[PDB]
Amino acid sequence: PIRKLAIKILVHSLFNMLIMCTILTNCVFMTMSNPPDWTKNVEYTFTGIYTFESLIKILARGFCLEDFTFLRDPWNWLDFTVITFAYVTEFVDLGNVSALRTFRVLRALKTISVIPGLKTIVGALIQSVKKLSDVMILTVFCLSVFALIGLQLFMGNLRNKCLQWPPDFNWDEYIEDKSHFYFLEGQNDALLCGNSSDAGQCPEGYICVKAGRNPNYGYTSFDTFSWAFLSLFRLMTQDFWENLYQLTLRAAGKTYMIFFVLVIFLGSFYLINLILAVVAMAYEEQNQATLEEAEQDCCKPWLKVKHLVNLVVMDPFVDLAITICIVLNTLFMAMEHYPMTEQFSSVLSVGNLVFTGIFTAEMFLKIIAMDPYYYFQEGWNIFDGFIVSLSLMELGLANVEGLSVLRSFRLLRVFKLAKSWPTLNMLIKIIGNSVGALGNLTLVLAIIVFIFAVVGMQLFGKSYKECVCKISNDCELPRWHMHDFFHSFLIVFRVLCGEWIETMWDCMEVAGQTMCLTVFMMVMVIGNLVVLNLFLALLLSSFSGKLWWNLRKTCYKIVEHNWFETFIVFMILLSSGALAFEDIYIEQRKTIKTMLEYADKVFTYIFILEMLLKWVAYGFQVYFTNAWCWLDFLIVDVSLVSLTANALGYSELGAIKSLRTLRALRPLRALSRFEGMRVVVNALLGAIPSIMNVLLVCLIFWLIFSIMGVNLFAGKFYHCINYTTGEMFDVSVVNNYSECKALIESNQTARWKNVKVNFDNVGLGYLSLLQVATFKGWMDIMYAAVDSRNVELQPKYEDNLYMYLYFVIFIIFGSFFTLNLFIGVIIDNFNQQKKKFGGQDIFMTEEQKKYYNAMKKLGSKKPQKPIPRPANKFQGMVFDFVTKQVFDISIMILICLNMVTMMVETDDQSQEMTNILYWINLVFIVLFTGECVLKLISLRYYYFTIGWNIFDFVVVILSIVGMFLAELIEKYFVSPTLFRVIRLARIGRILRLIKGAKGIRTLLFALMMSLPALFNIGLLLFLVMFIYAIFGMSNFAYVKREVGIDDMFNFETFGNSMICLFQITTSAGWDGLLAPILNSGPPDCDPDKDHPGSSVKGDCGNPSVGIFFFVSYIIISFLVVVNMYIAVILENFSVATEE
Amino acid sequence: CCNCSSKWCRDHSRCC
Amino acid sequence: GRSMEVTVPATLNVLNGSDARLPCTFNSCYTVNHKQFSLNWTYQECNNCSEEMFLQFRMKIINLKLERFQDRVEFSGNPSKYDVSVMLRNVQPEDEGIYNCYIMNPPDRHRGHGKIHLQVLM
Ligand SMILES: *[C@@H]1O[C@H](CO)[C@@H](O[C@@H]2O[C@H](CO)[C@@H](O[C@@H]3O[C@H](CO)[C@@H](O)[C@H](O)[C@@H]3O)[C@H](O)[C@H]2NC(C)=O)[C@H](O)[C@H]1NC(C)=O
Ligand SMILES: COCC(CCO[C@H]1CC[C@@]2(C)C(=CC[C@H]3[C@@H]4C[C@@H]5O[C@]6(CC[C@@H](C)CO6)[C@@H](C)[C@@H]5[C@@]4(C)CC[C@@H]32)C1)COC
Ligand SMILES: *[C@@H]1O[C@H](CO)[C@@H](O[C@@H]2O[C@H](CO)[C@@H](O)[C@H](O)[C@H]2NC(C)=O)[C@H](O)[C@H]1NC(C)=O
Ligand SMILES: *[C@@H]1O[C@H](CO)[C@@H](O[C@@H]2O[C@H](CO)[C@@H](O)[C@H](O)[C@H]2NC(C)=O)[C@H](O)[C@H]1NC(C)=O
Ligand SMILES: *[C@@H]1O[C@H](CO)[C@@H](O)[C@H](O)[C@H]1NC(C)=O
Ligand code: NA
Repeated sequence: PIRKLAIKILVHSLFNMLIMCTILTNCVFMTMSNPPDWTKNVEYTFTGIYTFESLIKILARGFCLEDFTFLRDPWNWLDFTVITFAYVTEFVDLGNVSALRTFRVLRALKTISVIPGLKTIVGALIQSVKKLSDVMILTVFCLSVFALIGLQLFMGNLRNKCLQWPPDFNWDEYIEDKSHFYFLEGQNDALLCGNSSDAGQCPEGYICVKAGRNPNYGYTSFDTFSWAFLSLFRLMTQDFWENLYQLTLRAAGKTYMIFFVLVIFLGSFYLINLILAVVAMAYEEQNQATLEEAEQDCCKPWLKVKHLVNLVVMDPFVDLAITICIVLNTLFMAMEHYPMTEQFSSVLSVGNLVFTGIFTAEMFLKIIAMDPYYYFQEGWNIFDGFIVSLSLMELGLANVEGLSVLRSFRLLRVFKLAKSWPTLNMLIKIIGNSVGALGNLTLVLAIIVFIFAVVGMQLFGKSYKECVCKISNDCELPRWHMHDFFHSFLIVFRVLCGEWIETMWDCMEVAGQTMCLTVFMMVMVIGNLVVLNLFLALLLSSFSGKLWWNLRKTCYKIVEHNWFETFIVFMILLSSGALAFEDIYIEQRKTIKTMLEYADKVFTYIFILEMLLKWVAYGFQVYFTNAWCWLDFLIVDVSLVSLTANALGYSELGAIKSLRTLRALRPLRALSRFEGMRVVVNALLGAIPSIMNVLLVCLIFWLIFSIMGVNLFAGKFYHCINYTTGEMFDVSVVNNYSECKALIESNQTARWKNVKVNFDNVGLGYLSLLQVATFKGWMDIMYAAVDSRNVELQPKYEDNLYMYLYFVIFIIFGSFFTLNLFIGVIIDNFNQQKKKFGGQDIFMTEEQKKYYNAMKKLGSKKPQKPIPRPANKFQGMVFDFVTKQVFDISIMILICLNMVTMMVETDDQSQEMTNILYWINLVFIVLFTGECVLKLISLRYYYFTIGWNIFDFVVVILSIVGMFLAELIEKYFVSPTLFRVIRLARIGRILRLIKGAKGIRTLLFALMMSLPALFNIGLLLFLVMFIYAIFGMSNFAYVKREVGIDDMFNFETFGNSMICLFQITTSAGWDGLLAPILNSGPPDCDPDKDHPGSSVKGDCGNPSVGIFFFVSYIIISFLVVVNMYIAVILENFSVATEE
Repeated sequence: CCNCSSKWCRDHSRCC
Repeated sequence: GRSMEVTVPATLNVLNGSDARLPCTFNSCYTVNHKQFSLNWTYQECNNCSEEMFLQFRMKIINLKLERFQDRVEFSGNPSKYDVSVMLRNVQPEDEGIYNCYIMNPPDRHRGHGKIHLQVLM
C-alpha cells in the first residue's frame, strides 16, 4: 500500500484522459456569458477533479516529512495556482467584488500540460523569441527616432479646426462649442485645415484655429511623445494608416508626404523584413538540429454476375469520361446568377440531376467489381462515396432552410483533378500538413486564439454593455464588440488579419487605456508570432552595291554612336515628362497648351526617323528578332494611326479619341534603355510560367468559394433606403420589395439599391473575394452578408449572423493557404533561376556587382593601431585621459540624457517649461561642442580617418546653425516652417548610440547590401506608378467626389495622382478610390455636370476600365513588391552564413 | 440616425 | 452591465434619537451631468404600501419637507462622486420602514434602485 498504492493511478493513460476531457468540458463552459444557476454544481465537480488529480500527485512523489513532490516542474505551479484560486472563493468572507474571474482561464492553459506534445512546441516558441532580442532593440530605436521627428514637425497640427467668424466668455467659451466648427457630411470628426498653401482649405467665412480635442477619440496626435509613439507603431503595422496619412497632410500640407514615404520605407518595409528574416532563420536551425539529432448458387452466381463488372473501367477512357463530367459540372454551376429567368433555371435544375445520376451510378458500378470492403481502402473512393451520399441527402429532402448550403457541397469533386494536375495536389498536401505533421502547432494556435477570446470577453465584456453610449449611435452594441464569445472571437481573428487599431479605440473608450493597451498589444505580439511560425513550418516542409551598301555603314555608325544613344534617352524622358502637364488646368493656360501640341509632332517625327535608321542599319531580319525593337515598333503604330487620322480628316470618332489615351504607354520605351529596368524585367518574365501554373490553381480554388457565395447570396444584398438621408429602412417599415414599391408609387423617397460589389455573378464574386482577401472593402461585404435575409426581402440586422464563418473559412483557406502555395513556388523558382545563370544574385547589373563585391569586403574587416599621438607635451597627458573608456562611456550616457529631454516636449506647454528646456539644450550644445573641439586640440593631425568622427563634427555644426541662425530668425527674414526642420538636426546625436551596438550593425549592414538590388526594382515600380498615374489622370479627373476621392486626394493633377498610386501600392484603401468609379449613370452620377471652362461634361465613371485599372495595378504591384521582400530577406541569409 | 457615408456610422450604428 | 449597481445596506439599525445616514452609492460609467442626472428618494411603510417621495435631485436638491418626516431630513451625498446618501437627523420610531433610492444617469440606459430597511432600536 502507501507509496506503492497511491502511485499506479498516476501512470495509466486512462488517468490522463479524464483530466483531458474535463478541461475541454470546462472550456465549453467558459464560453457562456452569464452562468446559469444550475451550472454551479458542475463548477464544483471541476474543482473536485482538479483537487483529486493533485491529490494523487502529492501522494505519489515523497512521503513521511520529505520536502514536497512536484515543486520543480513549471506546470505544477499552474496547478497549484488554479487550486488555491478555486478554493479562495469558498472561504466564507474573502471577496465580493472579484474582478479577477479572468484567472479562471489559467485552467485552460492546463491543456498544454495534459495533451502529449504541446510542451515541446510552446517551449520551442519561447526559444525563438530569444533570437528576436536584437531586432526588437532596433525596432524600438527606429520607432523612437521617427517618433521624435513627427513630434518636432507635427505638433498638435491635428487640432486645427475650421471655425466660423461669428455671423450673428470671449475665446475660451466661444472656441469650445463644437457647433462653431465645420463637419463634413456627418463625419463627427471636424475637418482639418491649414494656413499653409498645399494644405487643406476652409470654405468661405471660416478660418483655421488650433482648438479642439484630436481625431478619432482624442487618440491621434503628435503632442506628447507617447501618442506619437502609438501612431508610428500604427504606420509600421500599416493598419488604417492611410487615414493617418490623409489627416496629417490636410493640416500640415501636401509636401510632408516625404515624411510618410520615408517612414513607410524605413519602418513598414525594413522592420517587417528584418523581423520575418530572423524568425525564418531561427526556425531553419531548429528543424536542422532536430534532423541532425535524429541522424545521431449464391457465391457461385454472385461471382458469375461480378466477373462482368470487374471486366470494366480498367482500359477505356471511362475513368477519363468522369473528369470531363466534373469540369462540365463545375461550369454548369458557375453559370448560376441573379436574376435568371425560367427556361434557364430549368437547364440548371434538370442538369444537376444528370451529373448526380451518373456519379451515383458510377460508384454503384465501382463497388461491384472492386471487392467491398476493400473499396474503403484507397481514400479517394471513400471521398467519392461521401460526396455521393450528401448529394442524395440534399436531393432526398429539399426542405433544409436554411441548410441548403449542402448544394454547394457537390462543388467539392473538383479535387479529384489533383491526381493528374500536380499543382492542385501541392495545395492538398499543404492543407493536409496543417492537420497532420504540423498538427500540434495549429492546435496551439487554436488554444491561444481561444484563450485570448475568453480573456477579453471576461475583462471587457461587461464594460461594453454598461458603457454603450460612448461607442455607438443609439446606445446599443456596435458591430464589433465583446459581450459574448462569438463576437470576441471575431475581434481576436480581426487583429490577426491586421486590423487591431479601430477596435482598440473602442476598448480604451470603455475600459481605460492601460488595460486595453496591455491586452491588444499582447494579442498582436503573441498571436502574430504563432501565425508566422505556422506559416513558415508549412512552407519549409512542403518544398523541403557601290552606294547602297555604302549607305548601310553610315547609318550603322549613327545608331551605334555614343552621342546618338544619349540623344534618344533624352528624347524619351522629355516625351514622357510632357505627359505630366495634361491636367484639368491645361485648357486655361493657353501658352503651355500650344507648346504641348507642337511637341506632339516633334516627338513623333523623331521616333519615326530614328526607327527608319534602325531599319537601314539592321535590316528586317535583325530588327524583327529583337523583342525590345518589337516594343518600340508597336508604340510608333499608335502614334502613326492617330496622326494619319488627324491628317485625313477623322478627327473625332469612338476609336480615334480613345487611342489618345494610349500615350501613357510611351514611358515603356525607357525599359530597354536602362540596365536597371532590363535586368528586373528579365528576371520577372523568366519566372512567369511558374506563376501561371499557380494562378490557375488560385482561380480554380477561388472558383469554389465564389460559386458557394452565389448560392448563399445573389439577390439578398438589395435594400430600400431613404435617399434624402441614405439610411436603410426598418423591417417594421419596409419588409420586402413589395412594401417599398408601394412607397415609390406613393411618391416617397425610396430606392431598391444594391451593394455594387456583391455576389450576383461569379465574376462579381471574384471581385468580392479580392476585397476580402486583402482586407480592404471586406467590412461592407460582410455587413451585407450577415444582414442577408432572402431574395426580395429587406435585410435585417445580423439576422444571418453565422455567415461570418463563411468569411473566416475563406481567409483561412483562400488567403492563408493560397498565399502559402504562391510564396513556395516563387522561392523554388528563385533557387533554380539563380542556379541556371551559373550563378549569383539576380536583380543586380554587371557594374552594380563590382560595387557590391568590394563593399562586402569593406564591411567585414577592421584596421589595427591608428595611434600616432600628440607626442610629448601637456597635450599627451590630456590624450591619456580622453582616450580612456571613462571618457568614452560618459558621452554615451549623456546622449541618453539628451534623448530623455526631447521626449518631455508637449504641445501647449508652459513658458517656464520652455525656458528650462532651452537652458538645458543650451548646456548640451556647449557640452557637445566642447567634446568635439577638445578632440581637435588633443588629436591635431587627422581627426577624420574613421567615419564616426566625421559624423560627429557635422552634427555639432548643424545644431549650432539651429541656434546661431535662430537669432537671425528673430532679427531678420523669417519662416517658422524652416525653424521646425533645422531643429531636427539634434536627432542626429541619437544615432551615435549605434556606435557600440554590434548586432544592430549586422542588421544595418546587410540592410545596406540590398540597396543596389532594391534600387533596380524600385525603378521598375516607379515606371509602373508613372504609367498608371497618366491613365488615371486622363480618365478619372472628373469622377464624382464620393468615398475616397475628395478635393485634396484625387486624380485631377499629376501631383494628386502620384500620392494616390503610392497609397494603393501598399494596397491601403484601394476600395475607396474604386467605389466612385463603379458609378455609371443616374441616380448616382450626372452625365451633364458642365464644369467650366472645359468641353468635358459629366461626373460619371467607367466601371469597366476602373475594374481593369485597380485590379491590374493590385496584381502587378503584388508581384514586384514580393520580389522586394525576396531580394532583401535572402541578403540576410548571406551574412549569417559566412559568419 | 447619422450619415451612412462615414466609416463610423457604419460600424457603430444600426441604421446603416 | 444589464443594470447599474447600487450599493446600500439592506438593513440599517439605528438607535432612537441618533442620526441615521442612509448610504447609497452607484457606479455608472458615464460622468454625472447635473443638468440631466435624476435622483428620487421615497419611503414606503411596507413592500406593498404607498411610496412617499421625500427628496429629489433635478438640477439641484429638492427637499419636499414631508410633514411626518420633518425638516430633519438632509441630503448627505455628492452626485459627481456617485454618492446619493441622505441623512435623517434625530431618528424617531415612526421613521422605521423602507427607503428607496432611484437613480438615472443619462445617457446610461439602466435605472438604479437601492432599498434600505430602516429599523429603530430602543
Ligand atoms: C491661421 O491664420 C490665422 C490668421 O493669420 C490665425 O488667426 C488668428 O488666431 C488667433 C488665435 O489663434 C485669433 O484670436 C485672437 O487672439 C486672442 C487671444 O486672447 C483672442 O482672445 C481673440 O479672439 C483674438 O481674436 C485671431 O483673431 C486670428 N486672426 C485673424 C486675423 O483671424 C490662426 O491662428 C492661424 N492658425 C494656425 C493653426 O496657424
Ligand atoms: C530552402 O532554401 C532556400 C533558402 C531560403 C528559404 O527560406 C525562406 C523562408 C521563408 C521566407 C522568409 C523566405 C523568403 C520570402 C519570405 C516571404 C516574402 C513575402 O512577403 C510577404 C509580405 C508582403 C505581402 C504582399 C505578402 O508577402 C510575406 C507574407 C512573405 C514572406 C515574408 C514569408 C516568408 C518568406 C526565405 C535559401 O538559402 C540560401
Ligand atoms: C411583403 O411583406 C408583406 C408583409 O410581411 C406581405 O404581406 C402579408 O401581410 C400580412 C399583414 O401585413 C401578413 O400577416 C402576411 O403574412 C403577409 N404575407 C406574407 C406571405 O408574408 C407580402 O405578402 C410580402 N410580399 C410578397 C410578394 O410576399
Ligand atoms: C426621409 O428622411 C427625412 C429626413 O428625416 C424624413 O423627414 C422629413 O424631412 C423633410 C426635410 O427635412 C421634412 O420636410 C419632412 O417634414 C420630414 N417628414 C416628416 C414626416 O416630418 C422623411 O420623412 C423620410 N421619408 C421616408 C419616406 O422615410
Ligand atoms: C405621385 O405624383 C404624381 C405627380 O405627377 C401625381 O400625379 C400622383 O397622383 C402621385 N401619387 C401619389 C399616390 O402620391
Ligand atoms: Na483597421
